[PDB]
Amino acid sequence: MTGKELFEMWKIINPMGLLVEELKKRNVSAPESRLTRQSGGTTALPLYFVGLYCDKKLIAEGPGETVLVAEEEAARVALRKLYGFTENRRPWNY
Amino acid sequence: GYVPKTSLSSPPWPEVVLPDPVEETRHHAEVVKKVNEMIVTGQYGRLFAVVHFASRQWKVTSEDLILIGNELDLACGERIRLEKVLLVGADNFTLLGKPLLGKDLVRVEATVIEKTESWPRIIMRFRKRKNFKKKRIVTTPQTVLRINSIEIAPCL
Amino acid sequence: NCNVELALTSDGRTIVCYHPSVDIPYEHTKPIPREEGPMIEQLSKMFFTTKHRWYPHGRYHRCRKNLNPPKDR
Amino acid sequence: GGQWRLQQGLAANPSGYGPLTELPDWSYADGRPAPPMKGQLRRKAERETFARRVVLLSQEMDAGLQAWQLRQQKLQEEQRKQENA
Amino acid sequence: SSFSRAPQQWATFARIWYLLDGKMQPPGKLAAMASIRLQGLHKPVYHALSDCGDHVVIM
Amino acid sequence: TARGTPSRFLASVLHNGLGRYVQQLQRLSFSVSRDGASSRGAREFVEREVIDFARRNPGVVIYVNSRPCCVPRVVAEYLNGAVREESIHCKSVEEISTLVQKLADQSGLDVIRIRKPFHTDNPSIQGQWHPFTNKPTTFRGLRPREVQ
Amino acid sequence: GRIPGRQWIGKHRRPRFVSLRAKQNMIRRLEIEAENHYWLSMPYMTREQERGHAAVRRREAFEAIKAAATSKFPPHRFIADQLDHLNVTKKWS
Amino acid sequence: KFTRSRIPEKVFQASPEDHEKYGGDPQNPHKLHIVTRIKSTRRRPYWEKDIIKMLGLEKAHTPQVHKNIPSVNAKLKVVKHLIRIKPLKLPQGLPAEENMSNTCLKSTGELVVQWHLKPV
Amino acid sequence: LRNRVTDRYFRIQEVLKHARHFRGRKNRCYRLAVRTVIRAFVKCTKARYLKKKNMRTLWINRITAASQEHGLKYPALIGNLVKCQVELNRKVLADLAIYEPKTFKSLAALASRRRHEGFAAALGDGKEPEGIFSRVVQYH
Repeated sequence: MTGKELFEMWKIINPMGLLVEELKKRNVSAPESRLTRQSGGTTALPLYFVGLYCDKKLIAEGPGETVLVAEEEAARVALRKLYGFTENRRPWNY
Repeated sequence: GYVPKTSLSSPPWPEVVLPDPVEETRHHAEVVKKVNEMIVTGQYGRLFAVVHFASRQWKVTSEDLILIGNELDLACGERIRLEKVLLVGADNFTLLGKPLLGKDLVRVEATVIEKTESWPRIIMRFRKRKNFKKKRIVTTPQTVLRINSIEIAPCL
Repeated sequence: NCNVELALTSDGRTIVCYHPSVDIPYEHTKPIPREEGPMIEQLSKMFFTTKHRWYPHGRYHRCRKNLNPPKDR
Repeated sequence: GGQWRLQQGLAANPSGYGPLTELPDWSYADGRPAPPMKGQLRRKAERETFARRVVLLSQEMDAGLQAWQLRQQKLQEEQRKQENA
Repeated sequence: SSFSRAPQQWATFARIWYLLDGKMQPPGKLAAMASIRLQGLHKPVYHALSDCGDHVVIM
Repeated sequence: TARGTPSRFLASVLHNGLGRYVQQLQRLSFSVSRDGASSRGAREFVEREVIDFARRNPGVVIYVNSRPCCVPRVVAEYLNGAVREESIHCKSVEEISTLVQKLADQSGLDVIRIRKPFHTDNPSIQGQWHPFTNKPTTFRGLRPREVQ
Repeated sequence: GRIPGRQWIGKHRRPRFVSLRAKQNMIRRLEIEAENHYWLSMPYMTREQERGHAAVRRREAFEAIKAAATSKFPPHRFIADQLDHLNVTKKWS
Repeated sequence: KFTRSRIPEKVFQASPEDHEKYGGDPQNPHKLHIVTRIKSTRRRPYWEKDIIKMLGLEKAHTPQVHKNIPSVNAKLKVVKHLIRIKPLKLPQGLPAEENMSNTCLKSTGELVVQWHLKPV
Repeated sequence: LRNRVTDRYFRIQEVLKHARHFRGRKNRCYRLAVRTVIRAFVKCTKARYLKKKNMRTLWINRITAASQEHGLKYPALIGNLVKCQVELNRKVLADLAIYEPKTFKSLAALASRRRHEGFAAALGDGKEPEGIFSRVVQYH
């Protein structure tokens, strides 16, 4: 598993849903999506960073070719950061 | 020495004031203690390290390969403590050196995995109207190391 | 743009950089609102490129194409 | 930054003498030092040859000036011994 | 960091739109700035074979 | 040349240096000739130096035969399957010992051109550059020439 | 707008001009030259003191040259080489 | 014709101005030149090529000690524009047999019999 | 024909196997191929010096992009890093610009700070204390 990612090792669907219920377990309000940054909003090569915020502060921000994909991929980023299984994590102690 | 405001009254770039060394040593000691406390608490992610092996400088993360064009004269699978690490880094700090870092401070280690020979590399000279044509098949020796652990010590 | 905290050690032997992630505040965000000739020209105007990108290439170039390339990382 | 390095009194190139060439690039993880690189053995041999040449030429200079002084004193002594008798 | 592989690739290489105001400026300074921004030399990613350009609007 | 050759990226086999170094060779299949001056050298190697080699690495099984299919040779078979067939027609015992040690030291991956001399799979730890690392955000996120 | 025969040879040549680079290059070389004059300006010995201080070394080097030129002769011929050539037809029992 | 160039000695008869500007001492002169060929003996006459071969300077950027005696000075005078000349300073004593190994030629010019890399 | 040549097929194929990816009777006919396989092996044997040069201008282009994005220029960045005694090369600095931008952000800030510290010592040249990053490490 060294080299791979959490969500190509644990195949999920509706990651925004998983984020919503897991934050209900954490007793924090359901997060808001905001459109943090963008480019090319009216062509077929857009960029959208959609950020996931909760009570004036963010837990994630993520890219996408459209707003829905960006939001759901930022939900994946939030789930990685909440489970601590990010890209930066302390590599395994062989 | 006063000059009124014109175009060439002053250079275009903003004069930045250098604060006095009193408060600058205050700032330096403060930042250093913060970073050293982060290390003692183990608050970093993974580390990268710029490392000066064979003759070239490699940006080396943990757990990854590096190919070196010489034979190191080490039997395979052998552990090595690469000294000459000359920059280290995490997400929230980096600790670069002048020029090297401390051998008591950063620990970079690597196993010799394989010692192969490279691909057959052609050397060919030709001069026109002069019957000059010379071929040669050079094929260098190479090793491949695996960077295992870049662990860092809080001795700042 | 550059906002970091630099330092030396006491010895003057190593440098310390301190540089964390500045986050995007809540206020700095917008909310989400919820014929061959004509063919090649509208592709060109849709993708801001030119038409020679879209004109084909023969069997010979498509056969020099690699179909199973190496993959990294 | 070559002429800055020359002003400071480092060499013009960091690849010359310095800790980024005159330090052994690796050591075993247990701590045993590594056998010397042939690059560094070659440079230490070159510096052997250079120091040897400096020593040889310095002794040649000193012996040459010494022998010239000895010839001068001996000639003055001979002239005094022939003004005698 | 921590994006998936294809969203990270998209965000790394996407196309960015730059507005440049031409009042009183010389056309060669305008051209210099827009020429860099169109080749994509304002990206540390740049290579000639990567099609890494960006869009420029000179008004 | 390099364009008239398949190329590959730099590879492990099974992340071979991580936990333990797994000797990436299984077999050597020698064939030496009985009455043959061409295989005089391989004969001298089997006579002198194959015992200490088999003793030196217990991971590999070394079979030797007499009268091969055509010519005296070694066929190494590596762990990832790739079978290397090196020919020791008319070589000395010294060259045979270096060739065999090279085989037993090498991993079974090719000797085709390697594209990059370094293989990090997690390159960025502070996040790979994208056009919105350091373009500063604005008030309510307005773009230039926004009316509001 | 041309140059008549060849660009750099001949009666009319393409003009070439000196730039800041060419002047600055010439001047740093001339400053190295001035320092060369200064360090040759100050001899240690003169001819009367240097005469004879390397007679031993020069004659030693020439005996080495003379001996290595005179010691040129064919190598020795042994027996074990010729019999190792018989070792080509060796077969196992 | 183009001819082997002779030099007046009035070029070399130094100045106290120079004794300021370069670090020289007009009495108690230095022992050894350290010469370095910075330029190439191509497009130079056959006598300058050959005088470089005499001095030992076939390789560029290669310090080479020479006696400071007028014979060597004369050969250095004829190739004086292909070489960079320095004194060999000896801050400590000239090296003994114990310390022939640990030597160093610093950028400044001096040769030290104590070669260290432990930072201070 | 007492002894004539029987192995010419294999010599021919030694040229043609390197010619097989050419275009035209270069890939088929042997005269055309020989002339153009020689030129390809010569093109290789010069492309090695070329590949070193080309890499290093790619590195200069990438470091120039990132340091101009942080307010420096490439000459200022390399010159003041070598003055502050970090001996990073272009390859690592280019990978640091792409892959590790917070570290490059710090490097650009340090180059700016060293520029203005060294030039403060330059403005007050004469008897002044040595600069903070202008302190150097000299080896005995």
